[PDB]
Amino acid sequence: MEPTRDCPLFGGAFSAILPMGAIDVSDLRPVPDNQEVFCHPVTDQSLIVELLELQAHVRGEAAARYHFEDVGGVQGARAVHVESVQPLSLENLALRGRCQEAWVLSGKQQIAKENQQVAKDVTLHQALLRLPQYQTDLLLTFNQPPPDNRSSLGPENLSPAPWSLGDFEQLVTSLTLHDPNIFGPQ
Repeated sequence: MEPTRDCPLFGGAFSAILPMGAIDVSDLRPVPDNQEVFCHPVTDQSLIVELLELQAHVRGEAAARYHFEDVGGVQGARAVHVESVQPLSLENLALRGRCQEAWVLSGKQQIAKENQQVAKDVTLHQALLRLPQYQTDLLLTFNQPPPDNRSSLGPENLSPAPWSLGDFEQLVTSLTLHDPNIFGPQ
């Protein structure tokens, strides 16, 4: 079964898909409408969506690395590698409204603490999206545990299973444009 629930955003300008389980942390802390931070208790995952403006001319694969260095470079993270990148074409847009382009860059960094002795690898799945509506750059952030479960391979016939790209792909499609309420004077 592949359900879908478009949640009203900005009065109905953007439609975000994400069934039960994904709750906004805005109730726990202040979060401007420009961005959205959802979380899943079942898998203990984290989903963040922040809106940005096209700076100079950094978009696509370049936008990913450019913004990556600003995230994994300005805030800790001393050792970061690159696993691969998946190009997001127009077909990737569920509603398939109007999308100039889209790219995906996955990887992990070594975020050291004040002690600079401890280390923890966190799988970061980000997707760079750019729209010509007004030179925008939507950033996506996915936090998941790195694939290296030794000895125990996780529950087999008990508790929920770990989310995969299937969920990430759905989050990217969470920007379906049905009613262009944010096109005119809005």
